[PDB]
Amino acid sequence: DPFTMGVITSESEYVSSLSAEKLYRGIVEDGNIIYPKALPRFIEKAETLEGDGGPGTIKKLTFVGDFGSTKQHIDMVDRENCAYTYSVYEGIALSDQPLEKIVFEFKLVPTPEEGCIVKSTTKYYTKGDDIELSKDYLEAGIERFEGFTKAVESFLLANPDY
Amino acid sequence: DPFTMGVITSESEYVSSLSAEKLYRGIVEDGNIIYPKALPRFIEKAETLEGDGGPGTIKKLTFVGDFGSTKQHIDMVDRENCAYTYSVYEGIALSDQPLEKIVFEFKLVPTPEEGCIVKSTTKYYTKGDDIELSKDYLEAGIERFEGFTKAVESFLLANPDY
Ligand SMILES: c1ccc(CNc2ncnc3[nH]cnc23)cc1
Ligand SMILES: c1ccc(CNc2ncnc3[nH]cnc23)cc1
Ligand code: NA
Ligand code: NA
Repeated sequence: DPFTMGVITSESEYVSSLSAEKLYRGIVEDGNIIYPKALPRFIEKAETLEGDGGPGTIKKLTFVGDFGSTKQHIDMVDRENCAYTYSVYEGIALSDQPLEKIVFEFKLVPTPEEGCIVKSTTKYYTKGDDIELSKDYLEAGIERFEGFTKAVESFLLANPDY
Repeated sequence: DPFTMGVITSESEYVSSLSAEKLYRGIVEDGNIIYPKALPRFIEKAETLEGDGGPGTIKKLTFVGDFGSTKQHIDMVDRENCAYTYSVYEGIALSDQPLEKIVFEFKLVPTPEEGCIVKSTTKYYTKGDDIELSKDYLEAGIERFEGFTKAVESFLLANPDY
């Protein structure tokens, strides 16, 4: 009768033209104003429910439309190294596979040629005794996460006055 | 002390290469298999909860990710004229403006040159005594609706074996 758990990691990278510090400040420090400006058709509202922005903080995205809302629980905030981690605990099941949580993580690494390399990771933690997860689902999470980051980067470039 | 209600309509059109009857059959008759194939990163599951497919039927979309699920209540089904209408009643509020319902409507009109003209309409019905709705929200609904139709059309063209 063993105890079983899966951790499934997806990693994706891309090179941003925006500097690491600006991209970091935008998402992590000004998320509450920038998320709805950069994704005005998808994110209706980004707000803080508990805490000051550091580890332990609970933030909340409300989506435009009949897509609900979701809470982010903030795990690591590292300004010096432009690194951010949070967890979502609710509404994360697939129609077949329950999840204990999803963890989202980025590190922005400054490059000379450009702004920075954006390193994004998603980790799905599985509830239960077996595992079934499809390419499309695994890729959807990483693709959405990286998309939020991309939209915030386009916004800040088109609007340096932030 | 009057009774006040707003009906806000958005209409959008585009020309499909796929014939009206194929596009209609795909969404309305085979939605349960085609929605998750055409939008495999967004729609996890499309299923019928009540009824046989005609007016009165309650269908349900489950979204990929922490985006919830939503029910469609089917109002008009017109195979002859390729016309379909349904309503969503739940989770439709904006952060400022409550809605009584959202109605979605398409008519596909066959053209000689191509497949058909896809006419899409969204109607937002407002709960309350005043009205505040922004360009971005109004456009998001119509854009999503028309997007579902576009994804189903690309799929059926790339896969005529359906
Ligand atoms: C699978 C898993 C996740 C997603 C998209 N959710 C998501 N992505 C990124 N950041 C978030 N904060 C709250 N929810 C999210 C899509 C598919
Ligand atoms: C505002 C209103 C609606 C949307 C997207 N919902 C939506 N669009 C189309 N068909 C549906 N069936 C169930 N929900 C929907 C986005 C913004
Ligand atoms: Na909403
Ligand atoms: Na889901």
